[PDB]
Amino acid sequence: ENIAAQMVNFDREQMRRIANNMPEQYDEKPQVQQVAQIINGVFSQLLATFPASLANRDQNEVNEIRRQWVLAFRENGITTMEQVNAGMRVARRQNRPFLPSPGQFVAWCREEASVTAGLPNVSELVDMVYEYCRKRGLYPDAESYPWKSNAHYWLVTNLYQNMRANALTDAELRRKAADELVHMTARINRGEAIPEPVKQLPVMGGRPLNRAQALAKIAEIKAKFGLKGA
Amino acid sequence: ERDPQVAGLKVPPHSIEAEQSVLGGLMLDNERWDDVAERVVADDFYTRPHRHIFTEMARLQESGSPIDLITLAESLERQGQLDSVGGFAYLAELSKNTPSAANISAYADIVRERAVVREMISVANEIAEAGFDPQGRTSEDLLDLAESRVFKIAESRANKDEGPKNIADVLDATVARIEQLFQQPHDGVTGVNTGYDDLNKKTAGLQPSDLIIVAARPSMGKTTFAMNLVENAAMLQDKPVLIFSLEMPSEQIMMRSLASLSRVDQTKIRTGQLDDEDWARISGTMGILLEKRNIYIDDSSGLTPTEVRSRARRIAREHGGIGLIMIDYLQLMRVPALSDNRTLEIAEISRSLKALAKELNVPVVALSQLNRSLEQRADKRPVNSDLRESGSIEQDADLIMFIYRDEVYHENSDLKGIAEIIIGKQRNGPIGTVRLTFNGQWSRFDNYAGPQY
Amino acid sequence: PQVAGLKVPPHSIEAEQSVLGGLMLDNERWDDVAERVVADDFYTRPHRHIFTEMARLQESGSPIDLITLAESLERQGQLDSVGGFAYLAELSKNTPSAANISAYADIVRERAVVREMISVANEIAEAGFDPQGRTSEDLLDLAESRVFKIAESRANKDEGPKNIADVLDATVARIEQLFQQPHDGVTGVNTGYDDLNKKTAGLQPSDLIIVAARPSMGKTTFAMNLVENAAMLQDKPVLIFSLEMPSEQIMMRSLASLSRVDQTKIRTGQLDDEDWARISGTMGILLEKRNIYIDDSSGLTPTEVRSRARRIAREHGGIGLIMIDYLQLMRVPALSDNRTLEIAEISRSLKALAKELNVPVVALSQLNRSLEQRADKRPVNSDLRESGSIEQDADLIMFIYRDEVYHENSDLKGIAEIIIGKQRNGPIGTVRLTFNGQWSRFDNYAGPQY
Ligand SMILES: Nc1ncnc2c1ncn2[C@@H]1O[C@H](COP(=O)(O)OP(=O)(O)O)[C@@H](O)[C@H]1O
Ligand SMILES: Nc1ncnc2c1ncn2[C@@H]1O[C@H](COP(=O)(O)OP(=O)(O)O)[C@@H](O)[C@H]1O
Ligand SMILES: [Mg+2]
Ligand SMILES: [Mg+2]
Repeated sequence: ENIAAQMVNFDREQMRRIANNMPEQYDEKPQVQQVAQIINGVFSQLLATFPASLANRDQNEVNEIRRQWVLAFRENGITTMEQVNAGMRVARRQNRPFLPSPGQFVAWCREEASVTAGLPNVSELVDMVYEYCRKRGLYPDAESYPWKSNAHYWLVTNLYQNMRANALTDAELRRKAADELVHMTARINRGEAIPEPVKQLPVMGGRPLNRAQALAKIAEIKAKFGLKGA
Repeated sequence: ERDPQVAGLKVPPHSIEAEQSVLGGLMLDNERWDDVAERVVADDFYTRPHRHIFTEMARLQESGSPIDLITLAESLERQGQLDSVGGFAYLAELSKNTPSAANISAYADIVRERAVVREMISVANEIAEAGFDPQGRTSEDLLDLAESRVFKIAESRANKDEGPKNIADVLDATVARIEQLFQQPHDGVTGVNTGYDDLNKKTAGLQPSDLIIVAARPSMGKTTFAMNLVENAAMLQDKPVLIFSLEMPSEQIMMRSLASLSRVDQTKIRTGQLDDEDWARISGTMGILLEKRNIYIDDSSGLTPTEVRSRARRIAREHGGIGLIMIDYLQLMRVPALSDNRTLEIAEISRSLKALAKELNVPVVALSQLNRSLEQRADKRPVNSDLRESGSIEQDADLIMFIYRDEVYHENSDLKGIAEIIIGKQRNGPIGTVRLTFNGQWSRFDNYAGPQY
Repeated sequence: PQVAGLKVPPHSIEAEQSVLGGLMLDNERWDDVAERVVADDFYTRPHRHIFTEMARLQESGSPIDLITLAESLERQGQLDSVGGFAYLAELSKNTPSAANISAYADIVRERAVVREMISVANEIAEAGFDPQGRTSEDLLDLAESRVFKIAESRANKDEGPKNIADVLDATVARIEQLFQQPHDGVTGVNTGYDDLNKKTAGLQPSDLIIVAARPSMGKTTFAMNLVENAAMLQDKPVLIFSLEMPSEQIMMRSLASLSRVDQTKIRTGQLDDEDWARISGTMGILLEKRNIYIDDSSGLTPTEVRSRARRIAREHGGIGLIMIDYLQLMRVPALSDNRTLEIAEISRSLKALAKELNVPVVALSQLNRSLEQRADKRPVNSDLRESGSIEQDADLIMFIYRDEVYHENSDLKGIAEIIIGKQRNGPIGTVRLTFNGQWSRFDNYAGPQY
């Protein structure tokens, strides 16, 4: 479109577009210094936990490992120190002398955060999904399933629908379960109220009719409407 | 008859349905004509009425008249050729039975292919028939005749990729270019002027048919600098300037342009806290723009290179050329076929942009994003390798400029308010850093009046 | 045989019988017949067999009279297949000695040419009727290639297996031609550089040549210098396909290189009197020669490039060199989905074009970013990533390396290295040149050599 039309509209409206005005607020981002300090603290605490990990290694390998950890944390979004503390607790629970991979540490942090929010971990969620996939054909609807809590219902139904629609494999199912757990934990930590399904209609019933009365009704209908063929 | 298929293979290959679809699409849509014109010719049509219709439509298109059903029928009626074609009844049948909402490119290609195959078969038949009946011709004459007949098939193109040219024509064109450049003293600006002295010194303006990439980290004035260049090009040149905005709407761009041109604080305009002087400045700017009226903006999202090229061609046809093209930004452009691989999509986008720039003989400035790892380096001034996932962008770009502000990363920067344009790849000149002054309050770039080292 | 509209392949049995009988009766005129007709020109198997046996006997130093020919045929068991001593005696007797075998040999001539032309037309029609997955462009390219090959020196049929006699004649002709023109170690197109000529003996015809380097190393400069040297040192046309730059910028670079004038002055038009004189001399020489053609179309398919090269060779009777800059910008629409297949098709088509036109084809290519992360940044073959078929199909591969590009404090400023990564018919190594970017030129390195 030509600028002339917009300018003519601006001249015709003037104060109307001033009422429209322009959205405010800009973009603010954290500095690299905070991320560097977080990475240094994580590295120091891990070296304290696993002193033998960097034994017999030059500074170049240490710098490369630090760069890899920085990249992994930036990709996975490690900002709060509470996640770092949870990961350190999980690592102190772990019994492997060697230094864990950054992805494993991120998984530990996410798993501990999910467990803190009163939700099952990835393995329990996957087992529940498998049990649901085996047993849900025996119930009239998803709301008739014996659900423990609303979070279980939503997680299981969402994972089942996603898996059936996208033909997910086992590893893809586990990754989706981890993502769903992260999202549900984030929602729970933000307060929020989990809805109580939707339900679908009552069952009705109450049909106390026998064979003889039904035959009498059919005969009466035939007599009234003159259905000679029947 | 008495022929299911025994006499059905004397018929040369053809497709009536594709011809009718193309003619109907042209009748019910006159915007796609060029797409039809670049794929089919009047001699690709098997039936005389279709050739006549296509020729008349081409004549009307060249004369500027619309090529709808009514106008075409009237034009044929005046020349007395309506009866020969098949009548207004046949014209209406073609217009109606053939849908408007169709892809005419496929039918045009189908029409093109059958004509080539049929002409090749006919030429082979003629060659064999001449061979069996020499009629006094020698072997050399027959071979020359066969060669001419065979190569006359791929020939007969109206005007499309004229091909190799003798050194004489290219030398004449180069002499004409040199004379035209010298006849206009612009103090070393042999191209689209940018309005900045040092930038014009280092780059000699924005040369036509070049791919120009502007790259910067978020919050660096990349969009502001691009808009300043667009405004300078529009003010200093009379050719139209086209803008593609895949991120911000056109209204915000217009408000930013008004603020930059009138040097009115953006906060007051965004809050509506203006006064009489601001109104006078805005009115003067709008009067100047109405005097020019050489800027066009398209704010569609997810634009493919084909749509961009088509719209640029349409604008050039409507207003006799383009002065500059601006795209913000290239990463938002989508290639449906290469959506699976990002690198191939980026390479296709860069190649299409370079091809468009070369075709239109206009400078095309596309905006790009850098990698976040740049922020982790000791020096945050961008380099070419900071264009990761876009090696083809570095390869195919004539000019690459990085916008840098040390004030963004350093609060106590000694160069506060000073921005650097770093020339990563200057194809036809030297490389270096050009210093400018950045006014984010007015959202503008100005010449650096301070001392230069 | 009224011959009032009959469609019969052109042939004359009487001429063949007369030629064979005359050669039987007088073996001395064999040379006068050997320059006018070949075995393949004969229409029947017995006549071809007889002519081949006579040629073998004559080039083995033996008479080709009736008795000797029959005895030689009998020893190989092929006398019965020919037709027998009865048919040989009939050939010897029926044809009179007092004959002019030159006219008959010229008759067993071009009739075969017309028959070959009819065969080519039939092949074109048959290919048109049954595409077998071929597009229209492929069919047109095939037809053009066939009709172009048939109309060049007419040595034999369009294409097919050839007896080793014809190939040996061609090889001896090639040796004699390469020895008739002393170029001091250059048997192909001269590159204008002595060390490169020593390494490669010129740009050989029918070879695929790849020039590769990282961006800003000077691929276009080196290629244009090769084009200019080929044009100045030869008479055949030189064709340029520039999908990356307009022809005007290329011409400005060429003027800067040839006239040795600063490129910035030419681009900005600010020249002194001596610069104008040099430019005038260069333009005069270029307009005197007139054998450089430039095509700056973008997104060319291999079919279009081959067709345009074929048209140029058809118009001017041959090509001296073809240059493409560069191959990563070419398009194969049917294979747009897969890049590897597209690159393989481009490389194969370029090699086929080089073989067909008997011309050197130099195509430019780009390398991968990972090269910049190695300890030594000099290119290797594996740096042709996505283009393994390029490494497999290229007759010659040259990489351009300037150390000053990566090292500002490099001690080798102005010195470029041409590294031969692959040479099918020669050695490999590094050739040093002087890079004058001011004039956009490469020159012979005058420094000391180890
Ligand atoms: N009204 C304003 N007042 C002061 N500074 C501004 C204003 N608007 C934009 N800026 C500055 O301009 C810079 C670039 O903004 P913008 O052009 O939107 O982003 P980009 O750098 O991606 O082009 C920002 O860093 C911001 O500080
Ligand atoms: N006016 C000039 N003066 C000196 N050197 C130049 C000039 N213009 C270009 N160059 C040099 O040419 C080189 C690249 O040329 P070119 O061959 O076009 O690059 P590519 O290798 O991508 O083809 C650059 O390294 C640059 O140093
Ligand atoms: Mg922006
Ligand atoms: Mg180049």
